[PDB]
Amino acid sequence: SVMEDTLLSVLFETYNPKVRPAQTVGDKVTVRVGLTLTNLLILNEKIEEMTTNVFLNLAWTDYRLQWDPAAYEGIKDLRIPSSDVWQPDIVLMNNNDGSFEITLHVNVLVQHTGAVSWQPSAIYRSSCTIKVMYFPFDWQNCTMVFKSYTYDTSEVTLQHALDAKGEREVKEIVINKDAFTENGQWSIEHKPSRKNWRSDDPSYEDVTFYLIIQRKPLFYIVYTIIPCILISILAILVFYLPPDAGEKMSLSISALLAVTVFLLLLADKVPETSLSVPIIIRYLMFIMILVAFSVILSVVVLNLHHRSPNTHTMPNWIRQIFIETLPPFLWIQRDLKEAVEAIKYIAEQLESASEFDDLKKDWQYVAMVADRLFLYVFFVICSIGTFSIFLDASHNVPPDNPFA
Amino acid sequence: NEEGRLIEKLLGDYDKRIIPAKTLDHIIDVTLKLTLTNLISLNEKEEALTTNVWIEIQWNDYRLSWNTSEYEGIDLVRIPSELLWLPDVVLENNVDGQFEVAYYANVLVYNDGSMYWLPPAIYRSTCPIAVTYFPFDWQNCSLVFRSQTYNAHEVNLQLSAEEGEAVEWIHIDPEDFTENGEWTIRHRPAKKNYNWQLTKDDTDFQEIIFFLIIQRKPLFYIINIIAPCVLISSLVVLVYFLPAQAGGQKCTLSISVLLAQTIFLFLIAQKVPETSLNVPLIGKYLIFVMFVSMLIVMNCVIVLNVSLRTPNTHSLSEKIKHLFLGFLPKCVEACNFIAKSTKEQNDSGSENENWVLIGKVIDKACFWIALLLFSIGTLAIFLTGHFNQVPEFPFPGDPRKYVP
Amino acid sequence: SEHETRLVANLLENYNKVIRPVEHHTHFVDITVGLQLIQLISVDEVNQIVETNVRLRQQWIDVRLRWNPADYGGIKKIRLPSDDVWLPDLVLYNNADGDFAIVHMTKLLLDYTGKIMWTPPAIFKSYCEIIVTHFPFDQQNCTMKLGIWTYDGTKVSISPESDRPDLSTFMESGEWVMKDYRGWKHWVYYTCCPDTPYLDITYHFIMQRIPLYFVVNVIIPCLLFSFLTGLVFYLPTDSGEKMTLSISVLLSLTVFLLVIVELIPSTSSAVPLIGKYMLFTMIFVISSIIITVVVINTHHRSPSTHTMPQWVRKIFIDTIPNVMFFSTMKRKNPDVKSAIEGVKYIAEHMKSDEESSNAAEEWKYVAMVIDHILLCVFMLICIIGTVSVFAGRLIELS
Amino acid sequence: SEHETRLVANLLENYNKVIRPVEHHTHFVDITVGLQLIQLISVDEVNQIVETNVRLRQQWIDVRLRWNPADYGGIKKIRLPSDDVWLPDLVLYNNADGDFAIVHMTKLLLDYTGKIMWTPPAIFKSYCEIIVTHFPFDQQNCTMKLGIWTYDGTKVSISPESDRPDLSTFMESGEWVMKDYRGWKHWVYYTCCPDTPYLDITYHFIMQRIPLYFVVNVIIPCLLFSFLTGLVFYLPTDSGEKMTLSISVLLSLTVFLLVIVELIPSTSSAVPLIGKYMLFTMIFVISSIIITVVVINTHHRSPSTHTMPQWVRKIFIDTIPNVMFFSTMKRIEGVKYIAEHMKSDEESSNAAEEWKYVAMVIDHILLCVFMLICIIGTVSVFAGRLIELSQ
Amino acid sequence: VNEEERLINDLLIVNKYNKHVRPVKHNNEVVNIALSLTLSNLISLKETDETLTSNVWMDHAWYDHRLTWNASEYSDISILRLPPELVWIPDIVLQNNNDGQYHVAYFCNVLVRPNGYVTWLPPAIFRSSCPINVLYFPFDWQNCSLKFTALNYDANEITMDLMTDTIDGKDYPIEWIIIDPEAFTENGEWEIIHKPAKKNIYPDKFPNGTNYQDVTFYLIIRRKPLFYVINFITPCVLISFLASLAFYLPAESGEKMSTAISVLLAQAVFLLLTSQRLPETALAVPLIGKYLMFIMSLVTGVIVNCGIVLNFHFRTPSTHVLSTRVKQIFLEKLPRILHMSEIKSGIDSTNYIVKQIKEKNAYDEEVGNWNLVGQTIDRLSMFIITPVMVLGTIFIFVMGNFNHPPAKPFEGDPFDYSSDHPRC
Repeated sequence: SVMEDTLLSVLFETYNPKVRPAQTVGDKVTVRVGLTLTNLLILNEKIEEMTTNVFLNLAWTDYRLQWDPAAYEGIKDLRIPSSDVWQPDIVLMNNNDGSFEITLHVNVLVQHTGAVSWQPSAIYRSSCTIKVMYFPFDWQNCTMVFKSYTYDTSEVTLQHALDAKGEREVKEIVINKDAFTENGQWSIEHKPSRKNWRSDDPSYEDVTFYLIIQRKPLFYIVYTIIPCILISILAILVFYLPPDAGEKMSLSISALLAVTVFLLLLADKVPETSLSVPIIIRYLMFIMILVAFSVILSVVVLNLHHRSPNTHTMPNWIRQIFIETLPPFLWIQRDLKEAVEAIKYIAEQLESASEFDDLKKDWQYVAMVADRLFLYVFFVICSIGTFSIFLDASHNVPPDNPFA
Repeated sequence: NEEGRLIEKLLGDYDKRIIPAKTLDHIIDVTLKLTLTNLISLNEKEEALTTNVWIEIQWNDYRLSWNTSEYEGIDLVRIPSELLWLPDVVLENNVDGQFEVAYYANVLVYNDGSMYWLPPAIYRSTCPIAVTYFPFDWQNCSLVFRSQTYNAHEVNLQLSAEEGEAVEWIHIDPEDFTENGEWTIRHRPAKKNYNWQLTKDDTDFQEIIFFLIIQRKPLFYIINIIAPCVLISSLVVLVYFLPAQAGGQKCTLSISVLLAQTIFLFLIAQKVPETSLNVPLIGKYLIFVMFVSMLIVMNCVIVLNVSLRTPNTHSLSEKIKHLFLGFLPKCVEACNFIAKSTKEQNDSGSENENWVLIGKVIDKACFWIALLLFSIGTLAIFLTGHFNQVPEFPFPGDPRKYVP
Repeated sequence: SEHETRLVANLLENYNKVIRPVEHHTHFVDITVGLQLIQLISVDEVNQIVETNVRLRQQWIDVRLRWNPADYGGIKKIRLPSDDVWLPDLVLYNNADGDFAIVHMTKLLLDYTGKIMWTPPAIFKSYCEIIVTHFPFDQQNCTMKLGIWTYDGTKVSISPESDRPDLSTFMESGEWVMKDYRGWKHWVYYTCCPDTPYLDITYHFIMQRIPLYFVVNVIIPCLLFSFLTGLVFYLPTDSGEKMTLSISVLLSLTVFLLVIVELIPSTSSAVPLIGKYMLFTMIFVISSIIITVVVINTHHRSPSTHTMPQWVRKIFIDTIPNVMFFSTMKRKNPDVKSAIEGVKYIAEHMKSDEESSNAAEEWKYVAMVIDHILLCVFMLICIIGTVSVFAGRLIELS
Repeated sequence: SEHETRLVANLLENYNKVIRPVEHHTHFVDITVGLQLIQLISVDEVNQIVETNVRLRQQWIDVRLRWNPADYGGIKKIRLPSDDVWLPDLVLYNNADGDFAIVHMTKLLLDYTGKIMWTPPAIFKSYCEIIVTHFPFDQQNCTMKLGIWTYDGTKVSISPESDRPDLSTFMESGEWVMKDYRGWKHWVYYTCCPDTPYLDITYHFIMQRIPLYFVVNVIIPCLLFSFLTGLVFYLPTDSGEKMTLSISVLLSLTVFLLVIVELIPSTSSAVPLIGKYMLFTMIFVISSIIITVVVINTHHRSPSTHTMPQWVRKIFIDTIPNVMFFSTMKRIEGVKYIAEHMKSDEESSNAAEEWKYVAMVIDHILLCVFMLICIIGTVSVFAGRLIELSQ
Repeated sequence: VNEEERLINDLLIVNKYNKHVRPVKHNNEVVNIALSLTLSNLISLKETDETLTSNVWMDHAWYDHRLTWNASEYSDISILRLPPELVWIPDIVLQNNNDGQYHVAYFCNVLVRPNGYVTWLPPAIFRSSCPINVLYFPFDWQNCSLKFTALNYDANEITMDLMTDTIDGKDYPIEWIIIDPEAFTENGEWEIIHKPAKKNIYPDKFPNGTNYQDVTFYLIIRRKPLFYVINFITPCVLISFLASLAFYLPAESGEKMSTAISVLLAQAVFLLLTSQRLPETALAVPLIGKYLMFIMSLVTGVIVNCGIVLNFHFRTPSTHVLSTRVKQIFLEKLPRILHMSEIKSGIDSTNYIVKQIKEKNAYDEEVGNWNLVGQTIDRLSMFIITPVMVLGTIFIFVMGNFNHPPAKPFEGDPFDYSSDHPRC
């Protein structure tokens, strides 16, 4: 028979995996914990839930799992099923769903010195509060806390994992260059690891892995930012159409309808968090308010254009403001006597028609000057608002120090 | 504790794989009772009724009996259900693979071998949706309980009797029961049913059926879908008062009402079931209002064509003019050339005015027909929906109410 | 340690997990039960199901699981798998979709006196009635009811660990505010046996929803649509877009109804305030469209077909425009004789055209005055309707 | 009773579950396999998954599980857990998403002669090819391929219970009608081992989709849009609502495309009849809008810019109105300057009237040909499949 | 009686067959494990979550010296069947998978020969994670891999290799996913092209680690774009072509802006559909996405040009003054280069009427000149916008259609992995 069987029989004759391997009563088991991220699957904002694939490198020491390789066939290391040896219940405390424990339950590796190393892989779904203020140009400080669910600091002591050689502590999330698919929407700016045991409860101790992830907003830029910019361009264009065309409303209210459609599109993907309003939602609301004000001002322009002297009278202040002052500043400037008296009546009617047309043209001139003023004001305010919003969005750089 | 020795004596020679029949040709009564804790949902997309129910199962076992005088007066012992025989009473008509109960609670045993089990369960039973009067409809579907691994020669399912009368109902708690918010429990009958096609030796010969007559509350559908669509379809009758001119906006209004109805169709298509046996009542109303809108669009096109006719394009016959104007009981020759041109344009304008008057007459004639058609159709459809009520008796052929 | 293995082997030598851990069967196990919340997972109104993350502090005394520490090297506290010792069957009575009882079965702490302390985690999908009347400013009272399922009083009695559930480690939900949280213990007696009380513990939470999200994403577009609905009366009927603006803002509201359906819960228990405001906006748009249909019809009313009645003209010409001070309202040969006849004919034709245009202008003036009056009326109606819908709940909050 | 416990203990004292139940290892176990369909759960065409509720009647003979009934008080038939006896490795070969074999593991009936009948329920998610060529009037032929996964011929033989699956307990699915159902037994031989046949059973169901749901939800709005886009040409060009009506029915078709994408399967194997009709309606609307633009431009041709061709006048002034019987269409110095300008305006307006008459004639003939095109297209799309269904 | 029970009792009970012990004579030896894959049916490739769901029969083959028996002694028993719960098996695990499956789905019985050769064919349903190259959507091709490792044992204990098939007395390594031609059913949206298989050894990691070697099965799957062409591409292209006809509508009809803005609304609806049917990866803009952005910006430019034309059309002498240069260049170049087609009071009132007629005639001739300017600038705008629009909407989909996977499945390997031409 292979001596591995006899070695297992010798080791597990009185072994019990229900008890921590404290050789002396009141001792502690030093457990080193490290993480290896294989593939950051997703970060769902509608649930505030991060789903990832991890390897949980654990290292501890059992005094019972000792043997001399000289007495056997040079067996320096051994592979044991994970259900036979003692195991600390190191779980993810902040898991969103009920999956506290690992998934695969790989075999453990035991050296002859008693050191036990374990690398089980698991799909973990944690929960991180999402800063929804700068969505989608934001960065997320997600957190994965690992600690023994049952054992406290008087029974185990959590440390950091070591490198490929036993010289230094990693103090960060190990990433394998092989077998790592980069997520198409997130960039790992910082991946530190720390211990943040609290002060009010001395029994608490845990190892926390932080993921500073920056989102690449190209999808939302293509599908939401550019159409909103185009609708803003159309809203500015509304004030350049002549009032007699009859398409000012048919353009402005249709731009509003397009904004409504874009908001319907955005309602599926934006986070449900009510703590703050996303900057994309603020930009959409700003565009919608601008389009509504464009509708209001185009209504005012059409009303001024369709006025007539038999329905409205020109006040002094309108004549002073919209004729004399603003157009210079806006570069806008400019028995047969029965038949005889019948011809005289025709001439009188022509005179009255010309006076009526002159007053109507004055009203139309006022409408045109007000339309140009509204065009310039709208262009300035839209450019300033969009520039300020995008300048605030572009300055949301994640901090240099990850607080490790 | 005497329960220790009592359990050790009872379960010392107990085999859970054996029916508790004392002798050959002995049939054990398995009395059933339901308790609907709360009605979770009825998802009509897959036609599944999700309920939360406590199932009381009582039977007799000759093995688990003891003289209470020998022990210290103990007369009621709780045993985990995994260690005892069960009748395997399961819900046959499930939409998922979940047949058994959801908790497997402890089961109480008495001196005389009486055994009382109360497991809770979450059942996603099947529920064939009658979509004839959606959403004002009422659903009649049931939960079927049968012994999965036993026939009528071994077990005898029957409804439990408490005070000498059979409990032929569901018996929801009057106080500790919250309404579903979209369904009202009208009738809750229960009966033992035989297939009468299979033999008594078949396991499917007998069953216990708990019906659930549930009436849907149409409040949400009325507020968010029905009433706005009714208002939109009522708007299209206003089109006959708009003038038949360039700025009339008749066809624009009608086609935009049709577009709103199409958007409402998109909204409705996400809610209605896909049984295809019958057309939903809301779907019938939507098809009716779409057909009415199409007819009104056709009428608007005809009216615009009539009112915009010209002597240069068509000829106004004397028959049509009589029908639509009598049957409504409801160096000097330049001046001569100018005069004759004015006279001929006046004549053409007069004939155009006659065509416009014909258009007004046909508008006033068709408006009443369209209004009557729309109002009668809407009132008939919704009165048919309202008159659809739960029958007075749970079964039309029986005079009992099946109500405690 | 070998001491701990010896202790476990001696403790679990003759232990029976089925048997209730009491000295005498007439007595009962005093189980201290407390609940500590961790995070509010979700709240669903269409199913009235609230999913929470909890830890169940369950403490009791097992007389069989005791030892002398000085006989085992001074060991006082150990950890044991929960599948080896007797476990109370604490069940959520109002469970909806989740597990009725504890299913994870983590290890538990055992002292040398037998004090079993157990802290299993759970995800409770509790069923609590959702009052949707004041949505989204609503205030939900959600309860979780824990009870011993098989046993009753004088066999297994539960008591609250503290008057309130522990929320020290409760992270912020981000959508709800914990106004209050309490836990009560109910005795329920049955007429069959008055000396067998049935014990349960109900933990109730008062959650006030943070309304910023629904205000920004739903209330603001509806308010904007309602404000723009009344604007159409200032648009003159000479422009052909008077109907276009109204029906297009109606189409915009219809499109936003999809967002409303996809965002607000779909319940028929009561109409929420969101639904009331949406229906008010829809009826406001419909009434504005009917009114502007009337205005357009009375704008193109031909003088020949209809003559202007004296009463309406009198009112709309010389009384109403004077009231509105803020508005700028206006208050010898055959050929020779044939040529003469033609000149006379064109003169009288111009006279008739002037008369008809003046009557049409009177109709336009009446339509414009009606437009101004109904613009003011509809703006006031919109403002007071929004105030009447929301200010009651806004005052009730403060 | 104690007799049944004693019998079960005696039967299972020396029983070995991992051993095939034969007297000699050269023999085989004759297993009678039948299927009954409780209900048709769902059919998914975008992934070709048919979810069904299926109860499997598996019968065989175990020579080890036999007893003399008179020795045990006359008991003849007992019930045993399926985890205590040898079980066949019946696997759905074309399983897609569900479990490959029986999971529930209910009890089974055991006779005194050794016969074992086992009736486990299961949910089968079959992967059968879906033909969407004739959607929604399509006919789907879905197969379930049961087989012994590990053992083969001359070790475990599998034979059908009946030539057809049993539908006595079958519930009507509502969306489908079970037109036909049958089962066949296949032997498959391999070149490496030609003396060891591999046995399987394929149950094929021919099902017909009830088309009322897709006719109401999809076909009627498409017909309405086609009729409206055909009727748009009767609207006179004088009103400025022609292009608005055309592009508005275009927008209604565009937003109904949302419903079409939501409802119809997203399968790229072939274009369904729904897709063909939707594409036909789209081309219809596009062409109607294009010629609406053409006739609107030809209505506003000024005589100062364009001149009337002789062939246009000959066609749309003389010949076409003659055969258009249905339509009622007709077949001192200053004053001198004013008269001359009036004459110029009159002749210009007469030329504009000629252009408008040409546009109106084009509109009438186009309305007729578009109604004919709509009718012919609808008939050619649907009547062939309707005739195939009627036969 | 049956000899199989005696053989099983001798093999597993008498010899005390330890399930958890690797089958080697000495611990320094290595167990050779041969793997193969048989893709029964590709379930789906959901690009929204970047998940490939597939149905594969995994074939494992190895040796076990503890399962050897003398066939002639035990009544000539050739093949033996044994459940996995009693025999040592290599736990080959799909390392990359978005679901937490990590294992086969059925654990069928393994087959043992008298020489110790053990084979195993457990079916499995795998939900793997592969990134979606959305660059050429919907005419794209995906490269989705299944990466099977052995995390239980290191490379110094077991070694994974591709299973070899003997043809004409020569051993050929199966370097492809086996597909049964008469049993496999082609997916309704995808087609398999190359399906290569490889064994990867990473030299930068030590053999004693668990990540030294792995076996990767690739799938170069081409999406059939017929559905997206019928439902998404052609209607959008037709709407874009309709947008050009806004330049053919005269300004006299009040619908010039309406058709363009409603075309933009339809394109927004198509944008909503495209965003609803695409992932949120930001590696590159999809082909349909960039085409939609280009056509939307071009439609916006068309709307701007129509607004400019309408502004030029309604200009009047009372508001704007035409310059000599503008009308000169327009009306002298553009149509040529585009081939465009009591008595005293009575006489005083008479001459006043004549003067008014002259003034209004000059007014309407200026309006006509403005209308001609609008028409010719509209013609120039059409002759500019239409060809660039049609050329762009042809070029984008031509470049999309020309996207085909390379003939060689890998970048440099000239082997052209296929079942028709095995290696060595």
